[PDB]
Amino acid sequence: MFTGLVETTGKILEIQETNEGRGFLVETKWVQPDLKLGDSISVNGCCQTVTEFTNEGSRFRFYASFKTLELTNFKFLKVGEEVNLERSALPTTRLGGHLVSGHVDGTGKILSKEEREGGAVICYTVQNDPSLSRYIAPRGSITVDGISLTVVDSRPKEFDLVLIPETLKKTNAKSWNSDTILNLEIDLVARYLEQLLKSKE
Amino acid sequence: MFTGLVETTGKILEIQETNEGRGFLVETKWVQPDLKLGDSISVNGCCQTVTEFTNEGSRFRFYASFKTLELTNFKFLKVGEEVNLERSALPTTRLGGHLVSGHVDGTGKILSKEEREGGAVICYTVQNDPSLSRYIAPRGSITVDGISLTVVDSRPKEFDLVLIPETLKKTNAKSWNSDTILNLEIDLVARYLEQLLKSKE
Amino acid sequence: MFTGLVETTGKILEIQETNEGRGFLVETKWVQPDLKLGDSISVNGCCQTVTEFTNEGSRFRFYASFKTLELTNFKFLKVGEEVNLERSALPTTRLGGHLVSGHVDGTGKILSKEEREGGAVICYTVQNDPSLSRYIAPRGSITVDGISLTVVDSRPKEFDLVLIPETLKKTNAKSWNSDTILNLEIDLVARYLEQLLKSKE
Repeated sequence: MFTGLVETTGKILEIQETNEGRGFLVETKWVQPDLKLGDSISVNGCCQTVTEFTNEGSRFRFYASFKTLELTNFKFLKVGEEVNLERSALPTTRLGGHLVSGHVDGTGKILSKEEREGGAVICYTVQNDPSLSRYIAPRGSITVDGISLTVVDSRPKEFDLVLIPETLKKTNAKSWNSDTILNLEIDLVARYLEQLLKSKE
Repeated sequence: MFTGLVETTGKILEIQETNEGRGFLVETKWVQPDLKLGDSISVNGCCQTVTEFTNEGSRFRFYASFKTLELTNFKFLKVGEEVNLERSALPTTRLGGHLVSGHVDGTGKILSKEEREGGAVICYTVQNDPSLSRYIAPRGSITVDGISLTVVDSRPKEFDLVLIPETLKKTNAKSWNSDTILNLEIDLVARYLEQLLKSKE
Repeated sequence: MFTGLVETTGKILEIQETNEGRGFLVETKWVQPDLKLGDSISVNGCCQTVTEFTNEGSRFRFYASFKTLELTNFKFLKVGEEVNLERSALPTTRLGGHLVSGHVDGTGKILSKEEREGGAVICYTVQNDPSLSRYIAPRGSITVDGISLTVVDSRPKEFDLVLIPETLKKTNAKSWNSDTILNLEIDLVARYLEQLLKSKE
């Protein structure tokens, strides 16, 4: 369970191919580093489980199945690459952010960029499998490389985003260009709503 | 209040039957054992209250009402069963599962088992009361014997699961077979959403 | 925060009218008092701050605004009334109820009591402003006079509760009858979910 509000980023240091997937070592500076062997982390919007930590979390390793490699943008991660981090949410009477599973529903490539109001707002357009189009509502939410964002408009086969760079500098969004590929988690809320309707007949 | 993230398991040592229902003695190794008389614990997804503890919880007793016997799989617990444990969350508890009440909604029988990728994923199908079908969204969450899980697909009156072996070995799931009954808690989120719609129309 | 798990109760000893509201003196013996000038406390589900303490904690005073008098059942408190107490959580407090702000949303009148299965379950029905109906989901949570409880069934007018006598003896619920006024804190979760929905409209 996550809010899709990225705490910080980390640098991929190391990658071991193995007979059942890829083995990532990552470095970062957490606020109040609490990492425990086992606890969950949304790496670019993708929940991964901690198999080791090397400095009460300052470094930590996780392991991605061949499947998580085909499901997500993880296939393309290179040593050194900056990555979005969010630990599972804590109990708090102040609930903020969105409802984020950290379960990638497929991927999307950047089609267009634009800088309206002279670099106050960045206008991305992103390709989506049309099976997802149903879950992607204008003025609705979505979680892109683990960054919770509001869809501005959606078409079949694409949708539009706008960002304040008060997100772009504090995340991996800095290095979004060309088509450089994004993990998409559609709004769970939508999935649940849809299910309540189906079950009425 | 729980996150459906199993801390450890414990061995049922002993079973009484009394004016306060059948009486379970359990042994386990907690990290930082904090057990107080009256604290809550989700025993295979079922909140139970501590009536006694030794060595601050290394062993502890609780009592299940004849009602919680009718509500849950507790009738089928045998001495020496390993069972799934989770203490109520702390303010410093990563909510690595989702929102879990520890209030069993219903039970479910395993219909099918299957070992894809040579036994690297176990593929369960599980029967549910159709009252619940509407709360069980594909790619949505659910709490099975207190284990927070993502539903893979759902039908009216059944749903599909897949387990990474790390989950199977770390929980009671290893011993899930045809004759197993499972405690089912549907996502609170769904129940709340449903209520906002009923009253918003 | 709080978890809507009542530690103990106290007896109102004294009530001073003041230029600001009513001034309550309360007594109790609770385990390991670290009660400090300033700490927060949910008095029948209502966060109040301690302005004084006597005899190493045994007694403590707090002050309720005319607003908290109109908002809550505090208007009805008489000298010698038993009151539900819960200290704000520490990092080592187990959250045995749910997520509780201690910020009263409304009050509710008891309509019906009933003692089914020979007095082993008490069946309360409670009137709520229909403003709240949408937050009150069957099999959902709620905080009634600071007691965390699961709603059994809910209508737009009313909702149903069921209680163990163990709860009634250990809280102020003993003194719930037809026409008792109760402090209602609806589940935050619902309020937050409602916000995710409204943003998609």
